[PDB]
Amino acid sequence: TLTIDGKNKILATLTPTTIILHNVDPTADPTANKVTQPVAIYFSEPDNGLIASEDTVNITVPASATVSHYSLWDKCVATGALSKPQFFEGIYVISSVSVDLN
Amino acid sequence: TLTIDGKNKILATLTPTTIILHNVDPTADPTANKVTQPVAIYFSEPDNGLIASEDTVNITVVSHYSLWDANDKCVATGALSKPQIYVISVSVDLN
Amino acid sequence: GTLTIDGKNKILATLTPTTIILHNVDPTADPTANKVTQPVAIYFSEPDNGLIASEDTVNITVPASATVSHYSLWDNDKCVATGALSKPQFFAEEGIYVISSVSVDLN
Amino acid sequence: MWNPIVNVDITLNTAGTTREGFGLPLFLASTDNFEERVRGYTSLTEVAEDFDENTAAYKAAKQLWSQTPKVTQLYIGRRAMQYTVSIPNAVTDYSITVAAGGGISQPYQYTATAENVLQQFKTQIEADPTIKDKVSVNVTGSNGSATMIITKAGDNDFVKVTTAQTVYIASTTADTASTALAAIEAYSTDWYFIAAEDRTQQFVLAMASEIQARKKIFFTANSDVTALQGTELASANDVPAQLAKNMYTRTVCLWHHAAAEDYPEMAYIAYGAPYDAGSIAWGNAQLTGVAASLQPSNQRPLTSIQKSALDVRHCNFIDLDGGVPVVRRGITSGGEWIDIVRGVDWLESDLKTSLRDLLINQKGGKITYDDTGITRIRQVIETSLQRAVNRNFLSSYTVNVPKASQVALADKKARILKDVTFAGILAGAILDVDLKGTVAY
Repeated sequence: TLTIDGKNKILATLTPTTIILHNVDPTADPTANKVTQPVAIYFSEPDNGLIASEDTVNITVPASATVSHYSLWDKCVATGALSKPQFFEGIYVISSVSVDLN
Repeated sequence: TLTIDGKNKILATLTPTTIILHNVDPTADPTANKVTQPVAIYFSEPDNGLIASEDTVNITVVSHYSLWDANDKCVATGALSKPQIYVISVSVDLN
Repeated sequence: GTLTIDGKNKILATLTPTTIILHNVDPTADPTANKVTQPVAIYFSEPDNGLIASEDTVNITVPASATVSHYSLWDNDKCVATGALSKPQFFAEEGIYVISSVSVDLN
Repeated sequence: MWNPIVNVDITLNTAGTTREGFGLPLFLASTDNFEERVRGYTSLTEVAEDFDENTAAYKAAKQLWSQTPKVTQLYIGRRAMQYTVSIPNAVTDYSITVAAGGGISQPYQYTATAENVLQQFKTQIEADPTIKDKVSVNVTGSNGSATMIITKAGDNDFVKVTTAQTVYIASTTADTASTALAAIEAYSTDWYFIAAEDRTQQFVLAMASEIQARKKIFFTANSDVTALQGTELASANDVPAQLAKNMYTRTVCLWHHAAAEDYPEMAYIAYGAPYDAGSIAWGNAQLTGVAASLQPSNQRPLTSIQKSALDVRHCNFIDLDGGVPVVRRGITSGGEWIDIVRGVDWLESDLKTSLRDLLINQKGGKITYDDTGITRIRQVIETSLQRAVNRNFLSSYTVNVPKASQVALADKKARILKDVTFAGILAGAILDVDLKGTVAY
């Protein structure tokens, strides 16, 4: 039952520098199934135990590929499933991605 | 949904050093309601998102508690097992 | 043999395009073929030094799953200009294509 | 209305004088207390009205006006904000209020999972006759992990969210260094020094590169203990070490233990800002109220070894004389003295103004492309350089221009003059002294 101060101190040490998309679920194995190359992402300062990316991210999905999930790297620190899978070639737009302790 | 590696990264920096008990919940305000005096407590390394105390601290005299770090900032709060010498027969979890 | 600046200034005042349409093929052929988006209004300023510039930005809605590789300007419909976009773009989903500003020259 | 023949007012406060120099500071804070992205202030009192005592903007504004003579004016820039709204408990009333530019505010309400609650708000805003074109909304998450995102949209530049304890509201900066800087420049370009509240490694390095492409100076502090260890720049990886690696000459970094919540940089800015550019050495500066740099572990002044570690990183520090703290070197991360950078920027602005008086304002008529016109260009350039010599910034100079009979006839049709060059000799200054002597009968 951490207080807001503990959550803010904790989140200040997360430094996810890049993101990668996966067609297979990367939670079991985040090293394989790379769909797109690493793309830099930027994160804001913690507030009320939450952080979010400061700006939009654009990713080039290769030909005849599909995207299902994502994984953060800096080593890997997090993974998650996209709001909806999409069979495109094109540009996939990722809005703010938030990490929370609430 | 942080992985185990991320959680291990996190807990390593959140290191409390003392614990104080309160007669009233300190989550609303960690300053007042202090019944005891600062008592040192130590913790092991994180693992699977868990850090456990190395020894069962003994506190001299409440139904509440509040952890503190080395710079006078409260980091956790909650209620004890029973209201009422108190023996701290404790860990911090991200699950 | 060349038009003076006055001639160019007089000439440009008659070209009054008011809509812009996008295509996935070069509209140098029949200009109404391969239309990909609905027309969007666009305005131009007075001719100075034989050149006219767009007054403001224009937002064009690209239908989902469409592709854009070219464009054309239209008036009273006659297509007065054509050209290729800076890059063929694959809008996997609905999006916005922005024309910051476009100008017509006689030099 | 009726006025007294003589009106007199007396107060028991204390006041000091101001002075004018080159460049005014700007503080890039994360706040939403006002709509406009930049606002000016002429005293700590005015800052206190829109900011309380614990705000970062208040701390920085207080440090700046602790010197004498006081800076004439400070600007406070604003950073774009985004809000995340989520339900922290069970679902069984909920209401929020959203504000936008121009004072447009529209409250919303949905009296009853969490997802099914937020979707009600999203539809309401998108269906509102106004505000919908100005803001963007988004919802994601299932059942109990539902969340909402609200951000600036369209031409609207300002957005706020507030509230119903069943609704949890969070805020976070949305814009990066590049996007934020571009937005502010399009509104007000009257500022020279820039400092920022955010001190993350990612943000600071991004801002440093952006400023390197413009003509400004970016003052920042640092308190990373790893900067005090090692003496090889190649091996180091702390923030000051990375800055020196990239040879950024327009970024000034100051090491200070208290740089975590306080802003000692703004004190350093006020040391030289009041005075004219190029005629002041920034080393050996005395700052009022700023304590010497101390080791976090034991609160002792930094040792000689640790100071040498900062020297190879081109990082400033508050050394100690015999009881007097002083910022010693005052060099940028690129190894160039500050007064050199400031003087070059003032000179490069004076030259631009003088030339634009001829090209644009047309004093004495347009310039011909014969020897007559080129001699006029020589006169304006020489005058500006002589102004630098009067300040003691330089000591001499020379100017060279192409002969009108030798310029290629392709430039004559493009109306462009090239091959105009000059050189200057810096004046210099003294900061250290070395001495030896002997005693004998």
